[PDB]
Amino acid sequence: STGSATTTPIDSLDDAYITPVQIGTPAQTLNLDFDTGSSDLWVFSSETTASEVDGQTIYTPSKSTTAKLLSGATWSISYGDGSSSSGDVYTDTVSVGGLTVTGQAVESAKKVSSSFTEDSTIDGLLGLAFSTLNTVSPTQQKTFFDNAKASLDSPVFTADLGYHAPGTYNFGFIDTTAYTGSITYTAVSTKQGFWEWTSTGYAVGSGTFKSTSIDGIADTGTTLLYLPATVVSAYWAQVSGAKSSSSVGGYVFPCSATLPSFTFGVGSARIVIPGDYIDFGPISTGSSSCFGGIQSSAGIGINIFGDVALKAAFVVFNGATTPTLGFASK
Repeated sequence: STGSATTTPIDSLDDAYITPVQIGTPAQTLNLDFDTGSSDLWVFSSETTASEVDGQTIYTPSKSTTAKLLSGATWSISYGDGSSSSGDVYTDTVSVGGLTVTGQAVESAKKVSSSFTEDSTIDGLLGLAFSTLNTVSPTQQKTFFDNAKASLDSPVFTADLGYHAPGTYNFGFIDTTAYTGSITYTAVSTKQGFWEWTSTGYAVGSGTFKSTSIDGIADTGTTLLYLPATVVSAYWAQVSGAKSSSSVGGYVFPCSATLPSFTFGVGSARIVIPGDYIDFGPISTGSSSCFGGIQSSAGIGINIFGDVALKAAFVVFNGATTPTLGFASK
């Protein structure tokens, strides 16, 4: 089997991407944030504290003939941005782009933190990291990909995120028309539950490539590119007037600037992030100070190849017995 679904930016900045997901019988379609940095499929629901729902579409398990309460199971997750959610668990039928999993754990939110409430466009998350990170207790549950894997034509999914435009998540096949040149594959460590890999270095604009190992995670659920302070300083030093602002919470730059590109290495291959991808617009409405899309990972504890990086590539998440990651230009 295979599946193919379009993923769409939630706003004009590509702050996140939503993908429609069919849950239950008859189908209830919710728009979920596909997150290769976590491993829970959770949704706003009829059980979510009413004051914490503000415009989201909810899953109502009582209206699904295939929903079953997973007795005694609870979940609770906290994300890197400080947001969180928790609740109980149903199993139900879940389909993505024509690919169907029966008995998928659907984690129903009883509580969500304010940032979730405040974002009306995201109805929940669909985790695509390794199932070892799944938070369901006392019996850990599998991700949608893990459940679908054996049935897929090939044990892979691909992320093709757009810049200010829709893109595609495919399951079970590699669309050879979706990228240019070749796909370069690179080793993954699953030791921390992430799609963790090592970039071979970077360049700033038309500058020389610096060969240096950068360990980090391919994370579709993180907006920006978070890299070591040395690398980030080298980037922003090429932008007149750029500075790190503790009050804003990172590097800012004059909105009148033309940003240089940023290249990262995948083996001997190179992925080029155009400068425009690094502009996240005014820090506040009407400001001439703009927020940068490349930020320091210092104090995160891990480097994160988030959407800023991933949307410059066609990315293969290869879930073979020994997982690997593939990157192509597009």
